Amino acid sequence: LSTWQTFRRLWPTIAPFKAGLIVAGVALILNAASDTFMLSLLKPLLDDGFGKTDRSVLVWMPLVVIGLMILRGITSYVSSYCISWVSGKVVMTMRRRLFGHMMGMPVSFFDKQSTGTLLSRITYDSEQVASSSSGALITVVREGASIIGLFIMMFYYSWQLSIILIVLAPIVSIAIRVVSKRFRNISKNMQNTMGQVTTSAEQMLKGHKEVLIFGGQEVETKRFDKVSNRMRLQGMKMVSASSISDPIIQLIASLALAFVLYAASFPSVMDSLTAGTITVVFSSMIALMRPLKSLTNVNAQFQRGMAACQTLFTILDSEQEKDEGKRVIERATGDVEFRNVTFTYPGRDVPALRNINLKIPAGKTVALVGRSGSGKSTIASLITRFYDIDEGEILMDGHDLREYTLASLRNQVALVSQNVHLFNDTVANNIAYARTEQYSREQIEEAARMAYAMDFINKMDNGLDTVIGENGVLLSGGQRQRIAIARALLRDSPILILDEATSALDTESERAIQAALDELQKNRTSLVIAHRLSTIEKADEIVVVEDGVIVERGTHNDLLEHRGVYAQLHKMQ
Amino acid sequence: LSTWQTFRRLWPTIAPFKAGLIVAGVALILNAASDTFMLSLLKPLLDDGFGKTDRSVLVWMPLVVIGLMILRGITSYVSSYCISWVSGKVVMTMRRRLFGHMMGMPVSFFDKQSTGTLLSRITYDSEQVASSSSGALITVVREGASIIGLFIMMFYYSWQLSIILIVLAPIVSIAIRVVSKRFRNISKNMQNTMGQVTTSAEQMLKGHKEVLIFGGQEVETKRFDKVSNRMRLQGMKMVSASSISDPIIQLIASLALAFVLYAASFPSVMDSLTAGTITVVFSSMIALMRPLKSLTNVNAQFQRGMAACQTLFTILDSEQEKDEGKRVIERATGDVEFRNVTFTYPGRDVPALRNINLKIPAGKTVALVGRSGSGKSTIASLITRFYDIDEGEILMDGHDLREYTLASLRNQVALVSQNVHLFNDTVANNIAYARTEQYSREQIEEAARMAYAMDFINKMDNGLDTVIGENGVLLSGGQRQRIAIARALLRDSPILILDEATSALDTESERAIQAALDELQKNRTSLVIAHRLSTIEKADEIVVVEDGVIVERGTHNDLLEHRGVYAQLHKMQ
Ligand SMILES: CCCCCCCCCCCCCC(=O)O[C@H](CCCCCCCCCCC)CC(=O)O[C@@H]1[C@@H](NC(=O)C[C@@H](CCCCCCCCCCC)OC(=O)CCCCCCCCCCC)[C@H](OC[C@H]2O[C@H](OP(=O)(O)O)[C@H](NC(=O)C[C@H](O)CCCCCCCCCCC)[C@@H](OC(=O)C[C@H](O)CCCCCCCCCCC)[C@@H]2O)O[C@H](CO[C@]2(C(=O)O)C[C@@H](O[C@]3(C(=O)O)C[C@@H](O)[C@@H](O)[C@@H]([C@H](O)CO)O3)[C@@H](O)[C@@H]([C@H](O)CO)O2)[C@H]1OP(=O)(O)O
Ligand SMILES: CCCCCCCCCCCCCC(=O)O[C@H](CCCCCCCCCCC)CC(=O)O[C@@H]1[C@@H](NC(=O)C[C@@H](CCCCCCCCCCC)OC(=O)CCCCCCCCCCC)[C@H](OC[C@H]2O[C@H](OP(=O)(O)O)[C@H](NC(=O)C[C@H](O)CCCCCCCCCCC)[C@@H](OC(=O)C[C@H](O)CCCCCCCCCCC)[C@@H]2O)O[C@H](CO[C@]2(C(=O)O)C[C@@H](O[C@]3(C(=O)O)C[C@@H](O)[C@@H](O)[C@@H]([C@H](O)CO)O3)[C@@H](O)[C@@H]([C@H](O)CO)O2)[C@H]1OP(=O)(O)O
Ligand SMILES: CCCCCCCCCCOCCOCCOCCOCCOCCO
Ligand SMILES: CCCCCCCCCCOCCOCCOCCOCCOCCO
Ligand SMILES: CCCCCCCCCCOCCOCCOCCOCCOCCO
Ligand SMILES: CCCCCCCCCCOCCOCCOCCOCCOCCO
Repeated sequence: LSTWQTFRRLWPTIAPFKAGLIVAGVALILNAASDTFMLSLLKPLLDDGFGKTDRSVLVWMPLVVIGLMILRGITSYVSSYCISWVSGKVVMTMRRRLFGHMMGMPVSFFDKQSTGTLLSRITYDSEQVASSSSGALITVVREGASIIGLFIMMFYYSWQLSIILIVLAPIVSIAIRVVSKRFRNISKNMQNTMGQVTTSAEQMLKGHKEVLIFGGQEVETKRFDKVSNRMRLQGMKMVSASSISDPIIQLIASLALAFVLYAASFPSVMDSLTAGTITVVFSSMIALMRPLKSLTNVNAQFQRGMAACQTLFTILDSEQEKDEGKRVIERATGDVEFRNVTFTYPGRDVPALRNINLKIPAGKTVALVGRSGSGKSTIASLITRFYDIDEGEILMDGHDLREYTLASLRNQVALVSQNVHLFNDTVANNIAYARTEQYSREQIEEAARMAYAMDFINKMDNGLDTVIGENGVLLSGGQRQRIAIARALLRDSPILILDEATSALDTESERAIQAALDELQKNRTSLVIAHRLSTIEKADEIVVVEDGVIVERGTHNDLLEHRGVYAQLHKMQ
Repeated sequence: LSTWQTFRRLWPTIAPFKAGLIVAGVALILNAASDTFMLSLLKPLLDDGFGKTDRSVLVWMPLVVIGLMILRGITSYVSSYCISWVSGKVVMTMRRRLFGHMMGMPVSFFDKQSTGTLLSRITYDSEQVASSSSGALITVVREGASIIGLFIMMFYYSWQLSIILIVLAPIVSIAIRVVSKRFRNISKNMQNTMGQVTTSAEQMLKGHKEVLIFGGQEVETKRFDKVSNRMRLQGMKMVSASSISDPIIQLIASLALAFVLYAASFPSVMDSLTAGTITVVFSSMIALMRPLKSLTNVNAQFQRGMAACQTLFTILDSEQEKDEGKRVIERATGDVEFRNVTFTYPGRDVPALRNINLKIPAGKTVALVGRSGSGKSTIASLITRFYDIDEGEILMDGHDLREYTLASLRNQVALVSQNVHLFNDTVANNIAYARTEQYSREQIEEAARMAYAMDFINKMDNGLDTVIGENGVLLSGGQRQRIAIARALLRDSPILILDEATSALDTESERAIQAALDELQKNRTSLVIAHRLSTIEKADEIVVVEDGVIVERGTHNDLLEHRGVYAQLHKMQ
C-alpha cells in the first residue's frame, strides 16, 4: 500500500469525528484573521515609532490589545482541543477494534503468538496513529495551501523565472518519497522492537523464580540490554533519517534562490524583468522555504502513523475463527457422538486423535481414562470446537458441531476444572458471568448455596458483592472450583465437561466440592476426564485412550474382567 | 519532591551523556551565528531591492547561499542527533535500571502486583523521561537566556517602564507553578491508566477460553471500552491543561504591553522618555512574548517526564529482597534441619506452617505427603528462601539460612518439577543456564545423555544448538522435565527439591524420566513432594503434613503399622 492507499483506509475511522477537524479549521482561520488585524495595527508602531500615532487611538489601544489576546487565546484553545479530540477518538477506536479482533481469533492463534507482541500492538502501535489523524492532516493542508498559493504568485509575477520550480519540484518529490518509505520501514522496525521489549520483560517476570534459583541475573541483564539498545538504535535511525532529509530538501529548495541570484547578475536578464519583479520572486521563494520545512517535519510523524495503520489494517484483515454454521441449538437434549474423528494439532505431524468412535449418551456419565498426552484433553477441546477436526464428524443432537453457531454451541457446554479464571468483578457477577441481566440475586444466592460456596462467600467483606479477580482478592483452588460449580448450576448447561483435580485438598473443602459435584452437578450429560478410582467406579461408561486411540471401553466390572489396560491402571491405583 | 528536587536526581543519569548536550549547544551557537550572517547579507536585498547591489557581489551570491545552506544543514543534523542521542541513552538507562530492580524484588512482591503494571512502567513510563532529558533542557536554557537578556535590555533602556515586569513576573511564575503541578498530576494519572489498559488486555488473553465458553465478548468489550475511554479522557485533560495555561500566560504578558501603551498616551510620560525609548521597550516586550510561549509549551513535556521520573525513583528506592547474610557456602555436605519453624504468608491471617521440626539427613531422601495446601510447597519455598520464616530457624550445614548469601545458598539447591520454564536460547544454553562459560559442550552432552535426553535432542534441527523457549520451539512436559534433570545433573547440586508430577505420561517418556530421576538424580540429599505410592515406598523417611503441622513421621511399614494418617492415605491410593 502507498501512503495514499493506507490513508483512504484510515479515513472511515476519522469521518465520525470530522466535526472536530472542521471546528479546528474554522478556529485556525479566525486566528489567522485576528493575527492579520494585529499585524496591520502593529506595523506602524514598530516601524514609524511612537509619536506619529494619534493620541486618541493610543487611549483605546490597550483595550484592543487585551481583546485581541483574549480572542487569540479562545481560538487557540478551540483548535488545540478539537485536534487532540479527533486524535484521541481515533486512537481509542483503533484500540477497541484491535481488542475485539484479538477476542475473535481462534485458540490456535494464541499458541503461535507471544502476549507481549499483542500487548504492544494495543498499547504502542495504536498510539502512533494519533499523529496522522488530526494534527498532521491539518498541518499538511495548511502548508500545501501556502506552497500552492506561493507557486501561483510566482508564475503570476514572472513565469520565466519560475521554470526553476518545474525543474526542482520533481527532485523534492522524489526525495520526499524516498524518505517516506524509509520512515515507514523504520517505524515498523520500532514497533517490532517495542514488542520484543515487552516480550523480554514478560519472560523475565514469568521465569523469575528460575532466575533466582539458577542465578543468571547477569545473563538476563545482558539479554535485556540487547533489546533496550536495539530500541535505542531504532529510534536513532528515525532521528537520523529525519535530520538528513530536512536539510537536503532545504538545499534543493535554495537551489532556486541560487538560480534567481545567478540570473539577476546578467544585465540583459535584469532590465527585461524591470528589476522589481525579481525582488518579489526572491522574497516569494524565501517565504516558500518555511512551509516546505514544516511539511517535511510533519512528514515523519505522518509516516509513523501510516506505518502503524498499515500494520493495524493487516491485523484487522486476519482470519477469525470460522462461524459458518447457521443452526441455533437451544438445549442439547441428545447424545454427543464421535464418528471416526481424526484430529491433528496445527503444526504437529503425528495426529493427537485417530479414528475416535465415542458416544456420550444423554444424561449419562462417560469417564475418559488415559495417560497425559493420550488425547482426552483433545477430546474436551474438540467438543467445544476450540479446534476443528481434520476428519470425521462430532454430532450434537444428531447434527454436526460445524452446523451450529459457535455461541449457541458453547451455550450447551459447561467446563468445570480445578483451574478457574476469575474475572475482575464481584462474586455474584462472576457466578452470573455474561448473564447478569438474566439471573436475579435470589437465583445467584440459590446457586451459590447449592454449590456449598455460600459459607466462604458470607465470610468475606461484602459477601456476594466482594470484588474478586486475578489481581486483588483471590481464592484458593477449592473456592474458585466451587464458584465454577455455582456458575454451572446457575447456567444449567445440558453438557458438562469435568476436568478432575489431580490433588486432594483439605477434608472440609474436599467434602464440600465432592458433595456439590455429586448431588448437584452430575445429573446431566457428563464427560469427566477423571483421575481418582472412586469416580471411575461411579461412571456409567469408561473409555480408555492410549496414544490417540481408544483401546478399551465398558464398565468397571467389565473392564476388570477383560484384564485390559484399565485392569493394570486400576491395579496401580 | 519539587520540580527541582526530582531534576537533581535525574541529572546523575544524564551526566554520562553530557557530551551530546555540549555538542548540541555548540552546534546551535554555530547555527545562530550562520543565521545572523545570512540575515545581515539578506536584509539589503529584500528591503532595498535588486539593482542597488554590486554586480560582482551578485556573481558570488549563489555560492554563498549554497555554502550557508550546507552549513545550516550540518549544524542542524549535529544538534538534532546529539539531543536525540542523549534522550535515547537516558531512556535506555532508565529501562535497564527498572528491569534490574524488578529482577531483584522478593517473590512476595509479585503476588500483590499485576504484570501489566510493571510492563507499562518499563515500556511507557520510562519513555516519558526522554523529553526532560535533552530537548526540554536545551529549550529551557535558550528561552530563559533570551528572556533574561530582554529583561536586562528593558531595564537598561527604561527602568521606570520596566517596573511592570517586576509586577507581572510573580503572576506568571505562580501560574506556571500551578499548571506544572496540574501537569504532573495528569501525567501520573495517565501512567496509571496505561497500566490499567495493559492489564485489561492481558487478563482477556488469559481468560480467552473462559470468554469463549461463557460468552461475554460483549461484557469484555464494555470493560475494555471503559479503560480505553479513561485513557482518552486523561490525555484530553492534559491537552486542556496546556491549552488553558498558554493563552493565560500570554494574556498576562500582554498586560505589560497594555500598560506601556497606556503610559505612552500621556504627553508628560512621553516627552520625558524622548519618545524613542518607548518604541524600543515596546518592541522588546513584543519580542519577549515568543520565548515565553516556547517556555510554556516545553513545560508540559518537562512536567510529563518529571512525573515519570518521580514515579521511577520511588520504584527504584523500593526494598529488594534482604541479603544481609555474609557467609558463602561452597557445597552443602550436611543436613537441612527445621527447628520450630513457623511461617505465615504475607497478608494471610492463619499460619501456613506451625512448629515444623523436620530434618533432611545428608544423602538421604524424605518424602513429604499431604493434601494440597497442607504446607509441603511452603517447605520447599522456605528451603530456597523465597520467603523468610517468622519464627524458628532452618539450618544448612549447622548455620541458619539467613546467614548465607542468597547466591551461594541458592547454588546448593536444585528444583526439579514437571513445569519447567524454558529460557529463549539454545538447548545447550538452557542445560548450562547461567553457567555456559563454566561447562563445556562435552560436559553438556554427557549430562543430556545421562538424563536420557539425547534422543529427542538429536531428533531436532540443530540438536543442542536448536533455539528453544517459551515463545517458539517448545517441548512437551516430559521433554522439559528431562532437560531440567540434565541441568541439575550438570550443576551437581548437593540438595534436590523434587516436585513430583501428578499425572503419568506415555510409556517411553515415563520410563526415561523414571530412569533418569532414580539412577542419576536421586543419589543426594533429596526432598520429594511425592504423589505416587511407589516413590513413598522407596523413601528413607516419610513426613505427613496436615494444616501446616506434621501429624505423623516414620517409614512406610512403620506408618502402616501406626494406623495413622498415612494408613488411610495409602488406603485410597
Ligand atoms: C462551530 C461552532 C461549534 C459547533 C458545535 C460544536 C461542533 C462539534 C465540536 C467538535 C469538538 C468536540 C469536542 C467535545 O465534544 O467536547 C465536549 C465539550 C462539549 C461542548 C462541545 C460543543 C460546544 C458548543 C458551543 C459551546 C460554547 C457556546 C466534552 C468534552 O470532550 O470534555 C468533557 C470535559 N469537559 C471539559 O473539559 C470542559 C472544557 C472542554 C470543552 C471543549 C471546548 C472546545 C471544543 C468545543 C468546540 C467549541 C466551539 C466554540 O471546556 C473548558 O474548560 C473551557 C475553558 C475555556 C478556556 C479558554 C482559553 C483561554 C481563554 C483566553 C485567555 C486569554 C469534562 O471535564 C471535566 C473537568 O475536567 C477537569 O477537572 P478535574 O479536576 O480533572 O475533575 C477540568 N479542570 C481543569 O482545571 C482544567 C485544567 O486543569 C485547567 C488548568 C489551567 C491552569 C491555569 C492556571 C492559571 C493561574 C491563574 C494566574 C495566576 C474541568 O474544566 C474546568 O474546570 C473548566 C473551567 O471552569 C474553565 C475556567 C474558566 C475559563 C478560564 C479562562 C479564563 C481566562 C480569561 C480571562 C479574561 C472539567 O470540567 O470531562 C468529560 C469526561 O469526564 C466524565 C464526565 O464527567 O463527563 C467523567 C468520567 O468519570 C471518571 C472516569 O470514568 O474516568 C470517573 C469519575 O469518578 C472521575 O474520576 C472522573 C474524573 O477523572 C474526575 O476528575 O473520571 C467518565 O464518566 C467520562 C465518560 O466516560 C466520558 O464518555 O465522563 C469530557 O466529556 P467526554 O468527551 O464525553 O469524555
Ligand atoms: C565537538 C566536536 C566533536 C567532538 C567529538 C564528539 C563529542 C561526542 C559526541 C556526542 C554525541 C555522540 C553521538 C555518537 O556517539 O554517535 C556515534 C557517531 C560516531 C561519531 C561521533 C564522534 C564524531 C567525531 C568527529 C567526526 C567528524 C570529523 C555512533 C552512533 O551513534 O551511530 C551509529 C550509527 N552511525 C550512523 O548512523 C552514522 C551517522 C551518525 C553519526 C552521528 C553524527 C552526529 C553526532 C556526532 C557529533 C558530530 C561532531 C561534529 O552519521 C551520518 O550519517 C552522517 C550523515 C551526514 C548528514 C549531513 C546532514 C545534511 C548535510 C547538509 C545538507 C545540505 C550506525 O548506523 C548504521 C547505518 O544506519 C543506517 O543504515 P541501515 O540501512 O539502517 O543499515 C544509515 N543509513 C541511512 O540511510 C540513514 C538514513 O536512512 C538517511 C535517509 C535520508 C534520505 C535522504 C534522501 C535524499 C534523496 C536525494 C534527493 C533526490 C547509515 O548511515 C549512512 O549511510 C550515512 C550516509 O553514508 C551519509 C551520506 C552522505 C551524507 C549525505 C548528505 C550529503 C548532502 C550534501 C550535499 C552537498 C548508517 O551507517 O549504527 C550504529 C549502531 O548499529 C550497530 C553497528 O553496526 O555499529 C549494529 C547493531 O546490529 C544490529 C542490532 O543488534 O540491532 C544487528 C545487525 O544484524 C543489523 O540488523 C543492525 C541494523 O539493524 C542493520 O540495519 O542492527 C548493533 O551491533 C549495534 C550495537 O548494539 C550498538 O551498541 O551497533 C550506531 O552506533 P551506536 O551508537 O554504538 O548504537
Ligand atoms: C491560515 C490557517 C488556515 C487553516 C485551515 C485549516 C483547514 C482544515 C481542514 C481539516 O483537515 C481535513 C483534511 O482531511 C481531509 C481528508 O480527506 C480525505 C478524503 O478521502 C476520502 C477517500 O475515500 C475514503 C473512503 O474510504
Ligand atoms: C523548490 C520547489 C519546492 C516545491 C515543493 C513541492 C513539494 C511536493 C512534495 C509532494 O510529494 C509527494 C510525493 O508523492 C508523489 C506525487 O505523485 C506523483 C504522481 O505522478 C505524477 C506524474 O507526473 C510526472 C511529471 O514529471
Ligand atoms: C542561540 C542558541 C544557543 C544555544 C545554547 C545551548 C546551550 C546548551 C546547554 C546544554 O544544556 C544543559 C543544561 O543542563 C544543565 C543542568 O545542570 C544541572 C546541574 O545540577 C546538578 C545538581 O546536582 C545534581 C547531583 O545529583
Ligand atoms: C511579562 C513578564 C514575563 C516574565 C516571564 C518570567 C518567567 C519565569 C517563570 C519561572 O517560573 C518558575 C516557578 O518557580 C518558582 C521560582 O522560585 C521562586 C523562589 O522564591 C523566590 C522568592 O522571591 C519572592 C520575591 O517576590
